[PDB]
Amino acid sequence: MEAAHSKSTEECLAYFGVSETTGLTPDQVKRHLEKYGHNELPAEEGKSLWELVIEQFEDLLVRILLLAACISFVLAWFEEGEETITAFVEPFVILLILIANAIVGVWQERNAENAIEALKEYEPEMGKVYRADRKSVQRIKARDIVPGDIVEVAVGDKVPADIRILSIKSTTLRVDQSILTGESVSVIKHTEPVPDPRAVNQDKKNMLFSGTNIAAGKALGIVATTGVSTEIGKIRDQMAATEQDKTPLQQKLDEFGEQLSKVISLICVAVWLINIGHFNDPVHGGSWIRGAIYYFKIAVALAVAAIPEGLPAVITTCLALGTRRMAKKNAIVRSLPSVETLGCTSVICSDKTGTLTTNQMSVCKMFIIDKVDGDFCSLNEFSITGSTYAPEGEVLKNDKPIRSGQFDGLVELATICALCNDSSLDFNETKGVYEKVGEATETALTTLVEKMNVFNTEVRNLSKVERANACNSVIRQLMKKEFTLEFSRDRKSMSVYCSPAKSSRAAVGNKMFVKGAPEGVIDRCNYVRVGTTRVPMTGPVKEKILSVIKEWGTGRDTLRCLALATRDTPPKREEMVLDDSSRFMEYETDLTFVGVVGMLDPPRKEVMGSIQLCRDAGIRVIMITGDNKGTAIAICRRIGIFGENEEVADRAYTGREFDDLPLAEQREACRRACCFARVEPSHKSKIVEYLQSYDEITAMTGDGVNDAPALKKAEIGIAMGSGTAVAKTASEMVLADDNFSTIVAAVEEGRAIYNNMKQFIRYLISSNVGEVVCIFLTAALGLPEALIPVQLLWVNLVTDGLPATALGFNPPDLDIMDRPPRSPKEPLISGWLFFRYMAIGGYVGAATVGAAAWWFMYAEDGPGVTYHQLTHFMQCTEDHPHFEGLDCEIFEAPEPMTMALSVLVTIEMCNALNSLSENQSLMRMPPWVNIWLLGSICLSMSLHFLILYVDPLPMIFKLKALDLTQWLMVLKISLPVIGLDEILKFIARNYLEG
Ligand SMILES: C/C=C(/C)C(=O)O[C@H]1C(C)=C2[C@H]([C@@H]1OC(=O)CCCCCCC)[C@@](C)(OC(C)=O)C[C@H](OC(=O)CCC)[C@@]1(O)[C@H]2OC(=O)[C@@]1(C)O
Ligand SMILES: Nc1ncnc2c1ncn2[C@@H]1O[C@H](COP(=O)(O)OP(=O)(O)CP(=O)(O)O)[C@@H](O)[C@H]1O
Ligand SMILES: [K+]
Ligand SMILES: [Mg+2]
Repeated sequence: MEAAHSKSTEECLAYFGVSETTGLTPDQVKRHLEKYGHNELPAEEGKSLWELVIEQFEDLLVRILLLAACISFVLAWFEEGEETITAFVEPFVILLILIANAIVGVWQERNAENAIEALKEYEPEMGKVYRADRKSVQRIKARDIVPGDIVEVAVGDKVPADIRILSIKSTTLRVDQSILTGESVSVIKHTEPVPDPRAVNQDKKNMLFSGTNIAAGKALGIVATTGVSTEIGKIRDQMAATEQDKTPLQQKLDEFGEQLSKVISLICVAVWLINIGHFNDPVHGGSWIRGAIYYFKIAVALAVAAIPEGLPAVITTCLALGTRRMAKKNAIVRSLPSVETLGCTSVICSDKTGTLTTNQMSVCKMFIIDKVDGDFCSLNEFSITGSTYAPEGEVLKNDKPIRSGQFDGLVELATICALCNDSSLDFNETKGVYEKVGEATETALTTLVEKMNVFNTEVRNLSKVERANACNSVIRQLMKKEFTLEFSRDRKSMSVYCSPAKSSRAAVGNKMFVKGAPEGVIDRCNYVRVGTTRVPMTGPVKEKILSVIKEWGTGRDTLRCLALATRDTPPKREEMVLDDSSRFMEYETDLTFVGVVGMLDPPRKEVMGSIQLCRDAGIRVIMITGDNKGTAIAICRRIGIFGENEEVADRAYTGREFDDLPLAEQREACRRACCFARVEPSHKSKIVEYLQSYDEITAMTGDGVNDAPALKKAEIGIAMGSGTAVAKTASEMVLADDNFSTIVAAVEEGRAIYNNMKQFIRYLISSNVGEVVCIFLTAALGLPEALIPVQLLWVNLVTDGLPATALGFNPPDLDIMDRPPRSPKEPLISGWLFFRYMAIGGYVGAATVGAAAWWFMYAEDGPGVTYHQLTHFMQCTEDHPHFEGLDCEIFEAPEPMTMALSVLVTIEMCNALNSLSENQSLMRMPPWVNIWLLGSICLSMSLHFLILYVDPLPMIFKLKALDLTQWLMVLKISLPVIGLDEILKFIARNYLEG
């Protein structure tokens, strides 16, 4: 039953045809189970090991790697019978890289939480029902509860389904339903229908929601909806159905592997076409097995050279270390890759209470009526010092302190505040700080009354624990609180009914004290209190009352205002029905205005500045709050979002205003808007999607289970540290200090991280560019493998990997936050910079093979056909005559390979330095800015020297230490890469566009 809140007790009973005193019949339970199913959220979306390791291998680069291991593995079964048992080292290493990969992908799963699952925490195991088999109640599995069931609940129970309350057995019934929203004050529940069929949940005063807790009471009810059709159920489905896009980096990396795969193919075709003369070779002889070996051993060298195998491990290290840096600055990032999307944030929607403000309220101004005389009006305005909940502070009239007792309106205004109050105080001794007992806005009142000793109580010597509620107690001794009328949003007020507690204080009989939103209660006033006396309410006084309330609320004071009033002649107790808020507004009429109180919920110290950072950074900030639109605009002005005298007819909106727009004007409103007041939780998701439709990158704050779908929908979901468990698991980020300024600090760090990450990505990819040219020449010129795949593996995982990591620690730019947000559709390498890495990879591929060629041809340690005929080395074991009067196994020598490899390793340290900056010279930007990177270069060189010298390792790498004269050539060959980039950099700034 969808609309159970809008129906009568009887109607719901009749809908399912069940009797409240008997329950459902076994047959009716059979039938209701097959119609509505069991009372549970769907089982989790199943994944497994066999399905998890395959996911690791449905990447494309890793697929190609896997194939490259196979060929290598067959190759390690045909090279020679005994040339090298290190034939087997190649394929077994590639597998490790895949396995290591596979392993990590799954210990990142055995740890990751699910928000759909975090909901289940709010499903209770058991429930209680009455049914027709038994007179008495039976405890059963909440799983087996059905719509139409008669259910019982009491203190401490978790609510099993969504239930229409039938009868409240106890004298009252309060419910904790903060699991939905966040605010923990329990709320009164009633039995009568709620007329509006499109009522929001806060107004469903007669419903109990699955997942909430009973704070006080015992109630019988009938089950309206179960499982996925509850309110927490309707959120599970919004959360399941919402699909998160990939981060723009994953998006780019995916596009990389897609193009890399087609490139490799072009190169194979090319290699084949250049060796199409091989078809003109004679048929008898040669060695097909040695041709096929060669076009295969070059085929795998082509794969491990193309792919930046170290890259995912480097990205993940930067993120993980950035993450821990960010936790130092109060931001707890949940998934590593969202650090990239965070820094891209173009729009921020933050809640106001608690995040833009301290949620620590106290009363600042207050006024009573001093005199009424026709049109002539005089208010009596006051100010109050002290910003905390502590009773330290004083009242002033035009800046001189006053003794509040000599104002009679003041003693009355005091007692309303103390009596019309469900909250209080208790002094904490471990912190030495006064904290609040209930609601913050009421606690401000209970604090205000402690500052105006209306009865001038000698309190100048009291113990602090007993100083907590001293002035309030004397006002509790005066009137017994017979009962109270709870706050509801139709009438936006609350009240209490009181009787005097003595026999000498027992004057004037019974009274109602009233507080609420000023429009509503002032419209219900026909009298005005001037001191002890009383006078009929008029125009001139109502003017000069709403006048001051508009000033206090829409002024640079930005104050939250309550009107306070008494009903001097309340109805007789027997003529009030207390079980039905429908009548509570009518009970609270014919009032006497006593005064108005104005409190502040202050901005946080750091918020002012973070918003200017956002302007500097091209980030739109959007406030979301509960204040009336008028004071909402005013707080925006005070925190910098708006200018003081800047027109905002079209950049603020209430929910009521937002809905009354056709869907067209709604999308457009979200492009301009910077303020939303009094929203319905559904409006957060709408706002996101509209923002998304402009390719915005949106950060959204949220607190409770009913904020989860918008949290999961925004590009960056932001939860509060003090928020629910569920909202934390639905968010990409958690604020340990609930503070907005933390968000802005996270955007800053996430921009500083990507600009570093930007460079080591560029760095590693370029090396792979260079490697592939080395390989291509090898195959196109007809050269003995200048670089074996096993070596390349070392270079990409270890030798290159260390500078790349140091590069995540580049000093941040001074102007990180003075630039607009980065377009996600921005390529890493493009236009001119593409032409530049095309030239540098061009270099490297030539220098590497030329180091092998040099050692073969023009060098001292090996004769080699200067006539270039070395080329035909595969036909040396037979064609000794044809300009080859020398040896043959020399073309598998380690020495010319280490020449190549050393030239590669040395070249890559140089390129890491050129990579400290995209376009700035090293004469403008020294290498010793990144000290951690100077340091790591020294490390890899050692490891080069390690695998060149330590007896087990050179045979493994087909390597061989080279002497002083061979290092000098290695430097000669490699050192010029610095000079090459310094020139292309010179072009970038001085002659193209920039
Ligand atoms: C990595 C290994 C190299 C060999 C390669 O294939 O990369 C190409 C390709 C993948 C693109 C290119 C490379 O294109 C070439 O170098 C032309 C082919 C040369 C023929 C070889 C025989 C002489 C990148 C590498 O070239 C430069 C010059 O660096 C830059 C960039 O890559 C990036 O943006 C990296 C993504 C973070 C991409 O153009 C990229 O594809 C596009 O989708 C981008 C946007 O990705
Ligand atoms: N304890 C109380 N007794 C009577 N009226 C109260 C009250 N607390 C708040 N109000 C009044 O109720 C009006 C409606 O505000 P509501 O109380 O529903 O929201 P809220 O202040 O908790 C919103 P938010 O989501 O921003 O924190 C306010 O304008 C205020 O004048
Ligand atoms: K999200
Ligand atoms: Mg409130």
